[PDB]
Amino acid sequence: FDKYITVFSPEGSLYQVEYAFKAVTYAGLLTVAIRCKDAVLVFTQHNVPDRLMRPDTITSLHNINKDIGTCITGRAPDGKSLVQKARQEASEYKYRYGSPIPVSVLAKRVADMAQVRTQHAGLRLMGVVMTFLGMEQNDADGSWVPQIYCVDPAGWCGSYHACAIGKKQIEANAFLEKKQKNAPFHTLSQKDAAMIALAALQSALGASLKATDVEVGRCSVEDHCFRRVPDEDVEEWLTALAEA
Amino acid sequence: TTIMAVAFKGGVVLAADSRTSTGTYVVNRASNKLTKLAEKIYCCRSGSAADTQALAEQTANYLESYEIDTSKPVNVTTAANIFKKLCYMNKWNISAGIIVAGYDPLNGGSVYSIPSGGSCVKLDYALGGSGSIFLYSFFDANYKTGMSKEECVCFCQRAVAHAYSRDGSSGGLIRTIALHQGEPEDMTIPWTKTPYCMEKDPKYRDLAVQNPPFSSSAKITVNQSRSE
Repeated sequence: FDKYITVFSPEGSLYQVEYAFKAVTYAGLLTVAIRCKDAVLVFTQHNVPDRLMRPDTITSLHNINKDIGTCITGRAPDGKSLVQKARQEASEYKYRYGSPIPVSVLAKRVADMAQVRTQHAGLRLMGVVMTFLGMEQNDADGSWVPQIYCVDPAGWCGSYHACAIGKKQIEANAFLEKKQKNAPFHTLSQKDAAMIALAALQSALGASLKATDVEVGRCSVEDHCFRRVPDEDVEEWLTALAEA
Repeated sequence: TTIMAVAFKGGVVLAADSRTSTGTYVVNRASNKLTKLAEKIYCCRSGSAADTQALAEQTANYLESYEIDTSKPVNVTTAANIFKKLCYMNKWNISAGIIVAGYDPLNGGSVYSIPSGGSCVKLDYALGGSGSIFLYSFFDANYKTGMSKEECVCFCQRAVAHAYSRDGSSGGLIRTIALHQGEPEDMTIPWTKTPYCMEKDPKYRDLAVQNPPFSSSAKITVNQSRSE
């Protein structure tokens, strides 16, 4: 009777939340984000199983506004619903305060949208993890710092140095843990962080990647906008890794 | 106010004076009446500043949302229609005269007038504000099609200056902006480098003879300058 709505089990656990987390792996895709010295990068799987699909229409990356990007992991159309509410939230925030929403605050508002469906009954939870990416300004010196936030179906919002989400996340997160020990991610070049992220994918998926298999987005100190990385710049990372 | 926009091949120029006034007294001598709506769409505001600031802000909010959805730069006609509708729905509650102009790849440079009452007309140039009524004849007499960007900036600066020299309600700086496939170019000309004023025009240097001396002749010559 607790397996079907937002009530506590006798061990204080919420079952619909746990199952919404399974929806996330059910979708079969892996995403890796990573924050280096001057930038934040996100590397998701671009699966086009069907030879007849228009591959530039399949995407997990979206802009929330000029300066914030997302990567959806999990049940895809639940993803796009949250992209639309995030866009609405961003737009209301800007009209009310007159400045663009910071990525930290955006993520917290989307987390609150999730939490509310964990506590009211009758609306299904969104079976996604939303990873938000963007640059945030510090109050002190006015420098811009790259962020990564993830929100999950429980309404949890946390910031990361790097994180894998999706099928085989456990194996990929361990690979990133190992490679954290050599040097902190915040001291790395874009190229050096990329080689780590791409090899996290290759380790976990058990394959070799071409540029067509991943889509990649990027925010950097140089250009604050969230933008896709063109296929050539990713071939040069994958080439650098096959070598070393 | 004196606002205007002009089309040239490839783009538009928008121009404006810099004065905000209560009627007789200038409360701001350095306003900015060229408001940004999207990367290559601007509007020129006339009328109540409170109203046109609120409608421009609102129009800009809508267009940024639309560009994220579509993932494409927005066309001028879209800006113009959104604004127009806001100007039409509120026509009884505001005092606003707007010009939307812009560059977009599909239709090049375009200019819409949206006067009081909320109509929307698509033109090759548009004039607005109190100072506009001094420029109709200027443009009829002196404006040409085919002007380059540089001719059009210069022509706009000279029109604004003609307007604001005769309109009590315009004055100050002349701001312009040029919008085309390249980067936006803004310019501000200080009143001390204005291309026209009556103070420096030689046909107004010598004073009218309103105050001739008490004389034994009906002949009129000069104003009396010193007591007898």
